[PDB]
Amino acid sequence: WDNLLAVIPGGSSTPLIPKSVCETVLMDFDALVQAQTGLGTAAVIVMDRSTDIVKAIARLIEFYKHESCGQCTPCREGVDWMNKVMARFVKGDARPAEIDSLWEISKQIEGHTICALGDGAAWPVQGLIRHFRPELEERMQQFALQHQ
Amino acid sequence: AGLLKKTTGLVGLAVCETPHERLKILYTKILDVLGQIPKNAAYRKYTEQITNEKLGMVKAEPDVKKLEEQLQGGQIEEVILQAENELSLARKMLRWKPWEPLVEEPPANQWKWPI
Amino acid sequence: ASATRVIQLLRNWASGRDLQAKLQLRYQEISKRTQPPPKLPVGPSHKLSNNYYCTRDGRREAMPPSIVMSSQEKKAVTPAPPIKRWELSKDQPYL
Ligand code: SF4
Repeated sequence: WDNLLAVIPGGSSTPLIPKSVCETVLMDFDALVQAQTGLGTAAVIVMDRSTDIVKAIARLIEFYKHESCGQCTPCREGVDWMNKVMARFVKGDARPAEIDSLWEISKQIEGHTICALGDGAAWPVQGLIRHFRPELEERMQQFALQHQ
Repeated sequence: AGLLKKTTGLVGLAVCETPHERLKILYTKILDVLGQIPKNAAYRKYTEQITNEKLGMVKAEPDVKKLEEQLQGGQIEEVILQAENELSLARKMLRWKPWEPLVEEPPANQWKWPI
Repeated sequence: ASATRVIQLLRNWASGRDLQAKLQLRYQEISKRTQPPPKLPVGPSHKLSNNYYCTRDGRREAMPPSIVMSSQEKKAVTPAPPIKRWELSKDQPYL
């Protein structure tokens, strides 16, 4: 339990949950919903401190870009835009206000899409924003510091 | 009151040496000419609301220097001039008689810009 | 500037004032014509955080003239409070 940094609760679309909130919650639909996530398909994925949460959903959000059918513009355009800006987030090539900017477009493609993949993409990044916010700030701080 | 003002600061306008009672016998006159007008007239109720009311302090307070800020109407030598136009105006709508309904309703939707 | 103190004296006495203090022409006091490149600021709403145009809709927020009376006890008012007699300029009242 010490090692695990966060856990994908029930599916890739479901926002990942860290140890801070998942210390007691029951894996049920109702408790997951109030945990700002969903049980979905009960696809629990454990991940420790050694792995970086940004690189974790980096491959996840890259897979989402590799899937979107492109029918409705929010999923066709936003998800790829999400991939590019988040690729910078892996190294940290963004200012602190970009997380709010990333949050904004995450709300923009949430619900506005024809299907639920578009919001299915919003939830994982949205959960990452709300939980590992200081991690993003310090990762970006290291980005500017090492590339001064 | 006090020493008579040499000039009122407006050319053409002259300093009247007896301003308080000049306001008095002017202000009675609009009240007099207002008598002809009907009671239901909107003019009359507004007239008497500011005529004898503002006839109040000028009747009571005799110092025109304090009377400047009693009416917030500027210098007294043009207030009596302004009272003159009100007496003049009262004669004007003794003929206009505007409390009838509209002479003509606005033809179709001429207003309501833009077109 | 060039001008010797002799006729400088002639200008000063005839004009009743010293003109060498300030002259109608220009000299080295003028900023040179190769000023460094500027870094003009950005807009107040240039942030990439919440900046939706749905907030600032200056053209859109305008409303038609408000209907108050149409052809189709009371008190007397004024369109504004009567003006206030401003006082003299404390710096210099009478020219
Ligand atoms: S959200 Fe659904 S419909 Fe819209 S582009 Fe993505 S896959 Fe296509």
